[PDB]
Parts: sequence; C-alpha cells; structure tokens
Amino acid sequence: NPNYCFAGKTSSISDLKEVPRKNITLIRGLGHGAFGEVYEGQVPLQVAVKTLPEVCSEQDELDFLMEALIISKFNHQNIVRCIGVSLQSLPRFILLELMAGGDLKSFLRETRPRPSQPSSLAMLDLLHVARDIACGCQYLEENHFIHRDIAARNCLLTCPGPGRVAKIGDFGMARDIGGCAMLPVKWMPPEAFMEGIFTSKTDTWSFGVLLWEIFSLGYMPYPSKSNQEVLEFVTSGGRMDPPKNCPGPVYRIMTQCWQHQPEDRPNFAIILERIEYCTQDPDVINTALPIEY
Ligand SMILES: Cc1nn(C)cc1-c1cnc(N)c(O[C@H](C)c2cc(F)ccc2C(=O)N(C)C)c1
Repeated sequence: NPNYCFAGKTSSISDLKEVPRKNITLIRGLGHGAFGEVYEGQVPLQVAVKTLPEVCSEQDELDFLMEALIISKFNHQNIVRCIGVSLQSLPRFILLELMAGGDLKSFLRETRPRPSQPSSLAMLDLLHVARDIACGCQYLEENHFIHRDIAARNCLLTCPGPGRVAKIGDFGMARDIGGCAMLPVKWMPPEAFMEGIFTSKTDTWSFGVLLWEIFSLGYMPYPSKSNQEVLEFVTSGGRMDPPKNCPGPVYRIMTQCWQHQPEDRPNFAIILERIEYCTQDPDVINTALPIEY
C-alpha cells in the first residue's frame, strides 16, 4: 500500500471505505475514460463507477489506488465526492458522486444557445460555473494541492438544469505526477512546460484557459493551433482573444490569469472577488451569448 498525505494527515488504502461488491450494481455505461469504463450504478444510492481494467500494468493500478486516496480525502462542495471503493473484487471499482449533467465541456457544446433554444444558456450561467470551479480551486490552493490540469473536460455538473453545480471531478493528472503530446500544454503556463515548475500559480493560469473554454461555450483553446505552436505562441507573450461576445470584465480575468510572471497572477480569492463583481455587473450579465446556426 502506497502513502498519501493531505491537510496534515497520511492515509492508506485501508482508510478507503470498501463497499461490498454485492451491494453494487452496474446500470449503463456512461463513457470511455481512455483507460477503463465508467458506469452509472446503484449501491438505493446512485453512483458513477470508475473501473480498473483487469489487464493493466502495476503502474496503472497504483495510479488507480492513488486517485481513490486523493479524492476521498478532499472535503468540499465543488469537488466530486467519493462514496467509497470496491477494491476487493475484479475489476476494481471507484465509486463517485453521480453527476447527472456530465462533463462541463460536453455540456457547453450540446447546450449552446440555438435558434430553437435561443436562451438555453445565459452569461449568469457561465459566471456561476466559473465561480463554482474557482471555489474548488481556492480549496485546493489553501490546502497546498496543485491540480495540474484544470480544464472543462475534468469538470462535471450535478444536473443539466439551472440549479446546476460545477465541481472538479478528475484528478488523474496530479495523480500521474506520459509524453509531450500527452501533456495538456494548452492549459499550461510557460514555466510549467519549460521548467517543469509547478506552484499554486499553475492552476491560476489553467483556470484562465478554462474560463476561456467556458465563455466560448466549449471550444478547444487556441483554435487552429497545435501544441508546439501554442508553446511558442504562449512563450512569445501571445494570448487568446476574447471568445465570441465575451464581456470585457470577464476577459480581463483571463488575461490577469495569463500573466507571464506567476507572482503577478491572482490567487483564487482575488479571482472569486472578480467573478463576483462580474455577476453583479448588469452590463456583463445582460450581454447576450452567440447563437450558432
Ligand atoms: C452522467 C455522465 N455522463 N457523462 C458523459 C459522464 C457522466 C459522469 C457523471 N458523474 C461522474 N462522477 C463521472 O465520473 C467520471 C469518472 C468522469 C469524471 C470527470 F471529471 C470527467 C470525465 C469523466 C468520464 O466521463 N470519464 C469517462 C472518465 C461521469
């Protein structure tokens, strides 16, 4: 058993809440997570079940055990809860809070305002998603945990509807810490992909890119640019333009997050202050989002 330390405490696989396999029942697949499936399931309690391929290397497994350890020790409303694990049967299961809304990136793409659904999403919705994740980022920051891949694809939503809550839901990056084309360089600050240096200011840069993902309604960052072109571009002082219709106050948060010097980039308390100010600002939240035909 590997060790894990967080918030002043070491824990071990023994600390994971084993749920007996007989209590768990798979319902439907939900998606392929590169390595292994995720199911909807019941334990009645509804769950997403992250599975470990029965055929996998020893590292695949440690990664898996490690991810459970990480997610279980977090306690916050914008970080996905772990109901427990089922390690004592194959395939091994990690049991998570079922997030009906699915991942944030898919959500933004499929629920973009449309001619048929002209107002499926408003500025205030995105502002609320942003605040949610930044609040989870605040929680990580003040516990000295560096996520390393804050991006829309690693965020989930409780429900499709307006009372939706965004949480951070994947931690397989801070877990692995692969190759160049694997690293998410489009979400990375310059010192991270140049020097391998990670601090809390890493997540601030990444959060700016996520902010861009959110307000563009789910686009790939630096549109039309490859990883290497981004690397040179970002390294030369280039930054993304505002997404379609983005309010200037919101774009300003992004650019503040994309400061070359990490010590010049805000901490998440400041970012929250600024997002709160945007939600209060009628010129921001009255701004209509683009309808794609
Ligand atoms: C409903 C629903 N629809 N969809 C499309 C996904 C769900 C869903 C609901 N609740 C979860 N807890 C959950 O977790 C997984 C581990 C996950 C977490 C994450 F942050 C990013 C992606 C995934 C993912 O979907 N993978 C294949 C890796 C998935």
